Amino acid sequence: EVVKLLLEHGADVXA
Amino acid sequence: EPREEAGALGPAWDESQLRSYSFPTRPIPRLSQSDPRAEELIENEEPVVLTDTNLVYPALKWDLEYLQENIGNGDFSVYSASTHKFLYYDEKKMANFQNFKPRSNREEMKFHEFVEKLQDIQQRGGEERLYLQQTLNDTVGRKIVMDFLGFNWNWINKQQGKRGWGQLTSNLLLIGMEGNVTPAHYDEQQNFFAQIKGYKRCILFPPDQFECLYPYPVHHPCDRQSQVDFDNPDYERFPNFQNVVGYETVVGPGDVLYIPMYWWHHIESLLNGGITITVNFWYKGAPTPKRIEYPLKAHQKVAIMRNIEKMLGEALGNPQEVGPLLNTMIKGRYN
Ligand SMILES: O=C(O)CNC(=O)C(=O)O
Ligand SMILES: [Zn+2]
Repeated sequence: EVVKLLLEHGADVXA
Repeated sequence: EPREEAGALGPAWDESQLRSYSFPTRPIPRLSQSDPRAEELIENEEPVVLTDTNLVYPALKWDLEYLQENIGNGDFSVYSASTHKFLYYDEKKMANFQNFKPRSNREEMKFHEFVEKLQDIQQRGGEERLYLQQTLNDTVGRKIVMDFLGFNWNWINKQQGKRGWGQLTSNLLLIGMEGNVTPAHYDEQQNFFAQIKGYKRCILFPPDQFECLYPYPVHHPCDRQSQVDFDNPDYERFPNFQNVVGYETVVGPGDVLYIPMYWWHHIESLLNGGITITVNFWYKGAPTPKRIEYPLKAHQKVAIMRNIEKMLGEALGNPQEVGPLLNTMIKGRYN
């Protein structure tokens, strides 16, 4: 869990 | 070294149209879409400029006259700035840094109004700068729908398949004044950057140069942008900016630049080069693999850092407590 939790990324782009 | 346009039309541009910076760089490879090396690069998430994809071949005829006549009567986001540097900011996040005075305002307008504004500014020899950046949507005219449908979906969909990427999330349409600069930042999506009108200098830095580029805090409105002013680097605050090395290129009409996820990029419209038009293609990155493999890749450590900052934000009940806690954690303990 931990690592998979810490590895997840958002999808933030640009502006 | 500048590329010679077909028909003996001289050099497309020259070095004097490039702004000058303190760091060295090396060229991003320009290759054919059919060259296996270009595939190895994309597979390895390293930048590459593809010269012959025809990704947006129908758009190569776009100019302001054509678009104004065809892009519909929807609303277009247009950014203003009193300088060549368009530092952007997340509006939602402006609550928790009230000592933050913006450098660029956003304004909604009709396309024809944006064209008028450019016309005006040139006529009156003004210095204000505009930059249109608007997601393509339903409200566009029939001719634009046809152009869009004419993009090389066969090619890019295969790329999305081979890389196990997620869905296309959007296409940003970017129309910018000569000399305009988008300062160094990174994006959390894979990007195929398709150049249409004019020339853009792109300087890229790998994820493993996080240490040299000093991003704002995650909760700051300028989250994901470098704090370093490339025109006047403060080496006392940002000492490792002295070790930065860029990958650079100039893209013109027909060129596609693969900007891999998490790679920093600094982008400028050549001085005295006219307006520029780009359309980008943003894909969500492949999923986190079932089995993690150590040592971690640099973009994965950037993922982790972002998450630590986010969680402490929630946990402490206030993002402004994040810094003090982090310093308490390391001082005399890990430094
Ligand atoms: O083209 C520009 O000025 C800026 N574009 C980006 O940062 C991007 O497409 O991710
Ligand atoms: Zn970007």
